[PDB]
Amino acid sequence: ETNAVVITDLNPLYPRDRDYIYEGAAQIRLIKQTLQNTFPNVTEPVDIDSDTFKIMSEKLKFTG
Amino acid sequence: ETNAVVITDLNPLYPRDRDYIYEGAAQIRLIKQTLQNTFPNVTEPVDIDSDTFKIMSEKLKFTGDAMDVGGLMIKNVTPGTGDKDVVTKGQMEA
Amino acid sequence: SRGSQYILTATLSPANAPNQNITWTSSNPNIATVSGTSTQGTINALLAGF
Amino acid sequence: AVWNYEFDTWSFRTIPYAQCIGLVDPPVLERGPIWSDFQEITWDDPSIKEL
Repeated sequence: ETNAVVITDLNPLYPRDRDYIYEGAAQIRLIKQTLQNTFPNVTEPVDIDSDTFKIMSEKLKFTG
Repeated sequence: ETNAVVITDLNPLYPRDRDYIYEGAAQIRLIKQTLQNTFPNVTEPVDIDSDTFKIMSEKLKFTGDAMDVGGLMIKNVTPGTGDKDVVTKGQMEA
Repeated sequence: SRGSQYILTATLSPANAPNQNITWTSSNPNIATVSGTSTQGTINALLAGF
Repeated sequence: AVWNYEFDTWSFRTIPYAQCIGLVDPPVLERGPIWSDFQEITWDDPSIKEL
């Protein structure tokens, strides 16, 4: 039943709020570990410039 | 508590340090669903990129002209550009 | 607030009641819906409107 | 004066002026609480901090 084991992919409805309090700082540590593992190098990733992905949506089609 | 599902949607100070504690679960769930929907394709390894780690956070610009021309090597495979030797041989042969 | 759903309790006057059952009602259930027993679990949909 | 009957060692300590003593389950806030129970409690520690 212990649902505080997740890595690289989480579940919002697993906490099932009507549950004991051990769910908490445990989930916070899990979120922190996941964020650190996904990108353990972060200073200022501002490579968007006000949602440029919309007009620059050409990354998936490197032919044209 | 906000009713949004995306990033930059709720003031981190919205709890006020005075709101009731029963909202913590709804905040954690909101954060988790936001992290999931903002990167639904992250399933392969962490694949750290960090935007080149050095300078590309500001130099990577594309508004009216592209920059950072690629420094690829010769393309003997998948014949693309007109490599100098090939075109010279073709011209001298005719 | 938005999304938050607070649970309400209804303690009957007598300490016990046999064959008792509650069917919670609220005009225009499109705003929220509740049913079951003394435990309500009110759900909120909008950010305004009493 | 506390004595461990598993390793036969003596030790002492202090108690908060005990007229009696006993074992019992703790309050609901310490018997295992639930997120959807603090509907009236907030982060302003209303007389409860040692949680």
